[PDB]
Amino acid sequence: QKASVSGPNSPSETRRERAFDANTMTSAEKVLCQFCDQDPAQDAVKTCVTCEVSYCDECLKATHPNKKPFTGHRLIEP
Ligand SMILES: [Zn+2]
Ligand SMILES: [Zn+2]
Repeated sequence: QKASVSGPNSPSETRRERAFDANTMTSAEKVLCQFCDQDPAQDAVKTCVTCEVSYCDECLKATHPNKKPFTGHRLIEP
């Protein structure tokens, strides 16, 4: 002899964290991919000196379609 109801409490105790500071050295940021247009864009982990512009991976994949190891364009000198 007892009662039992379904659908217990569920208080949304979730939180977030947003920020928008200037360009500062923290760990892994670097310049933003100019070709990107995500807004925010994707970090540019590449830089083609010949193109004179810094790009990311994805972009580099479309713009610089290389099948490795590096038979495509050029990058930051050694
Ligand atoms: Zn990009
Ligand atoms: Zn290039």
